[PDB]
Amino acid sequence: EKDTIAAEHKQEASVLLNLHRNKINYLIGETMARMTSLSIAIDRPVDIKKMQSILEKTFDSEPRFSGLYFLNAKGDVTASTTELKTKVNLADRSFFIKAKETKKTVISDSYSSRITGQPIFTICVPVLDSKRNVTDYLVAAIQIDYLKNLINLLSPDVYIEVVNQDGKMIFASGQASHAEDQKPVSGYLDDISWNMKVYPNPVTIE
Amino acid sequence: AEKEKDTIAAEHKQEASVLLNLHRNKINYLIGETMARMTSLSIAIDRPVDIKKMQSILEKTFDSEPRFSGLYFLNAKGDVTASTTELKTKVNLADRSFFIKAKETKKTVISDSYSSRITGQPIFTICVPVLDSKRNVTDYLVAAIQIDYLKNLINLLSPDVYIEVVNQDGKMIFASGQASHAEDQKPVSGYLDDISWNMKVYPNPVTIEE
Repeated sequence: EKDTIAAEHKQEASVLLNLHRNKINYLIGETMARMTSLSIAIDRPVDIKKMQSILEKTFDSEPRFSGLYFLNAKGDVTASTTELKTKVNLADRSFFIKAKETKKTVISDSYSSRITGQPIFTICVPVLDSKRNVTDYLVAAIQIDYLKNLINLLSPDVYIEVVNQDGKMIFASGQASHAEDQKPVSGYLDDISWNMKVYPNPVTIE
Repeated sequence: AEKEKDTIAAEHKQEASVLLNLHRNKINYLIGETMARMTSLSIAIDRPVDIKKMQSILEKTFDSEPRFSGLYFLNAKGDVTASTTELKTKVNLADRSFFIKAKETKKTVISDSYSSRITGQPIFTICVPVLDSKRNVTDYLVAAIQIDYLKNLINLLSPDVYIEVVNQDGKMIFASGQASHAEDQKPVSGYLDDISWNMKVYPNPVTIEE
């Protein structure tokens, strides 16, 4: 019968899945690339005043970001796009610990910014000296809400879910009613363990 | 019946759409990330630029990135002052359309493809003007990408499909696969994001099996 319109509704969902993952994968990889390039280009030893201006310039007009920060070896925030009320320290963060040990870039899961209270995930790049000692950290915090609006903006009338590897809702876009009786086409992102589920839309009057 | 040729054909077409999206994204990513890298460099450098430091930055950026033909820094005149490629002569690029537009627009430029003056290979470039305080263009970052790197990426993923990339003038940028696989097919087509190349993915025909 109209299994025909269903199968097509399904491949549309698949097409959407790849579009949206590609977008977010792109956003994450691009940010990583920006940070990596900053680390390479800035005169060493890092001058804090210069870093401060660079983060401001980079942060400027990129709703992508919750904030951009720079940390010292101890994990104190020493440069920041958000005016900081008190001293802030992120050495307790999972991504900080991992970044310190691996001396490699780290992407975090969603949490609530100590600095803004908003939900975010971060990209954290260790800055190394000549002897490959980790001395500082670039920290790029992305607003989860930006990703949500990004997806919503393109697929407002499909229901999509983003869930981490443990079932925690990262976010959803669109009306859940659309998912009734639908199995989702789904897949994980590249650099972060978030699973995206796109529900095909129902077969309607035709 | 004959209606099941239609059925298979439709799947072939769909697969063509799938490849169009997959392959465009790979190129869009390359271009976008390169723009982002170049822009971050332009912001992070301390004026007045030390050309030896710049040379070092470009080498480190270039290292292990088959994507790149080369990376270059230009003075305000278009002279190449730093180069990942061993230059045998002075090189000036001020005559390039991308240079002229970068200078005039004071914004990032993604060029059409052409034959590199430096390596003789097909390339296209990402050019980012470096501004001073009064927003005067003082220098240029230039990232030259190998067309053939893009062609070989695609051909290696989709060896059995014929795919064309073409500019607005109708110039073939590159093709991949055997043109014969396209006989009696309209391609599925679409543009890249940052440069107006159009990619055409041809559906494979319905074989005997069936």
